[PDB]
Amino acid sequence: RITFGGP
Amino acid sequence: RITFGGPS
Amino acid sequence: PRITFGGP
Amino acid sequence: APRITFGGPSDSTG
Amino acid sequence: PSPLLVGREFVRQYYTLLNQAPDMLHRFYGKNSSYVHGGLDSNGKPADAVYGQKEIHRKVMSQNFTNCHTKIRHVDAHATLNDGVVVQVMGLLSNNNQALRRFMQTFVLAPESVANKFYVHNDIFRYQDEVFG
Amino acid sequence: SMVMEKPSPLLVGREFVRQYYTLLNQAPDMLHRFYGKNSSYVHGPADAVYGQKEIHRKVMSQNFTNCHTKIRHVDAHATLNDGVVVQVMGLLSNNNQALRRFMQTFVLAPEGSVANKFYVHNDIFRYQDEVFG
Amino acid sequence: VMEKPSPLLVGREFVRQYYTLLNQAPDMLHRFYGKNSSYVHGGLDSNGKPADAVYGQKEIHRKVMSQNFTNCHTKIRHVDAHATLNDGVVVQVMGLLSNNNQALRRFMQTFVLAPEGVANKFYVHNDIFRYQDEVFG
Amino acid sequence: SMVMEKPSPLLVGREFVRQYYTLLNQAPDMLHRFYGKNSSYVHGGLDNGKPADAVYGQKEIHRKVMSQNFTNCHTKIRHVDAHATLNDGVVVQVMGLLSNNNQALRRFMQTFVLAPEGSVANKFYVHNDIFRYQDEV
Repeated sequence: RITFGGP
Repeated sequence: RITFGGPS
Repeated sequence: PRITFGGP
Repeated sequence: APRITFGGPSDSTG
Repeated sequence: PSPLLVGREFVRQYYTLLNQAPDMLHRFYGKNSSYVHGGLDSNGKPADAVYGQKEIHRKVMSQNFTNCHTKIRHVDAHATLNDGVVVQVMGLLSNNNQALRRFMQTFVLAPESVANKFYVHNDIFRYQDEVFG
Repeated sequence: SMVMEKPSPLLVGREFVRQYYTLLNQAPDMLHRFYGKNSSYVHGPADAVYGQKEIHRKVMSQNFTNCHTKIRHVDAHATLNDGVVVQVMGLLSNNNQALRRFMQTFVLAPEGSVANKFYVHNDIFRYQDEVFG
Repeated sequence: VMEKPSPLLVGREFVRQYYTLLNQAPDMLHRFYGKNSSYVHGGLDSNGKPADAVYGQKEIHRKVMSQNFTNCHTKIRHVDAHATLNDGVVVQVMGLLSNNNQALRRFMQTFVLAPEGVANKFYVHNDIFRYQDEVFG
Repeated sequence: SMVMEKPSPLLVGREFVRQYYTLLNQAPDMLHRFYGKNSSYVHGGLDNGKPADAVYGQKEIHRKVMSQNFTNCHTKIRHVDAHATLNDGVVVQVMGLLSNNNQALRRFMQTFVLAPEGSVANKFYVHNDIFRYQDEV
């Protein structure tokens, strides 16, 4: 599942 | 928008 | 005529 | 230091 | 919209509907539309296509699509004849929570009266396992 | 004299497949004759190309050599504008590589100036092995 | 329905999530960014020049909050996305954006998405957004 | 002797824009020299009216450049953003007007990813080149 969020 | 359905 | 193939 | 330049890496294949 | 965008959006909507309400799949097709979804006849030969909403609906309800899960691995779509879109699909389809089965599929989508509306003129679907296996 | 019905989609499709994969093995440098100014071709990083010239360039690029094909199944259905949509499921060996599963999608359109003459409007090829995993 | 990822699918999914978040919870946008991420969202400085980019999650949180995004509406007309360096995805966006129920304003935007380092998880390394009217106007 | 800091992303970007659009006017047949094996080029959605896929590497890009028939190419650059990105690269967003073959100036954006060429100090190549006219969308 493609997901987004900073380190 | 892009829609789908058969002709009438 | 038999089935044949080529660009117009 | 040399100035800014542009070009692809060496390719002796191409 | 590009052929690829039309093709990808169609594929997501088709396989979503096959899960949520396969009884409504017939709504994508017209009187001259073709449909096959794999299968082997009583002679072991790949099943024949059927034509038009009534027979397509009958054939879809025959599949007893239940809780189907779909993995789309490849979609390619080109502009075709009469501002249609030809779509090539490879992926996996699980029916009734059995094993995923590889498939090879072609749609021809054609302009429907409404702007950017399309209907399925042709739906060719084959499971790999019945053809190569 | 003898007059017969129009050839069926599947008779056009099976005859196409025979001629196309024979020419792929025997003279891939002549494959460009099947296409028109508006034809699309992709042998699936591959970009699609259009017209005999660009298609000839792409076909010569693939360096088809000792091409062996096993056709496992052909679907061929009437489509838009008196066309035939063809799905091929087969195995292909190029340059003595191992046979690999493929599909190929064709849209065949009437050539216009000759009865029962068709050209290839759309040609979409994909190997299975590069899609599944 | 599951789809095997590609750069183009990653980019379109990203643009959807970003502009949905901009409308629904702009105060969470900063969570897409890391310490070395760049961010600009149009603007003219007091000198009439294009506004400077800022760097890192803290400055980006300040800058987003300073923009007062209220009931943001976007019409995306173009998304393109390509693989780039280090398994990144470069994304090109054009569309219209209305803030605070004002007139739609055309924009030109570039993102660079980078692997977060969680499979198919990405963060925004670079967000370049300009309004056409402040550049061409 | 004279030691200075590494050229900034903005200096590399501005020098890149100057050389790229000059070459487009003066010798478009030489633009392919900026690209490497792994470079992607995308110039508008449609070519003869057909959807245009990205192409890769110097030869395919040279061919794509030649097919666009750049003649008497006039460029007005209105704004350049250039930021540090992944792998010591530079992401550039150009906003400007372009006239090809004496056609009217049309608004465009162009997104580039520039990467270190690897063997010569301060030398870069174009890893990604994405062009779109505004009217397109």
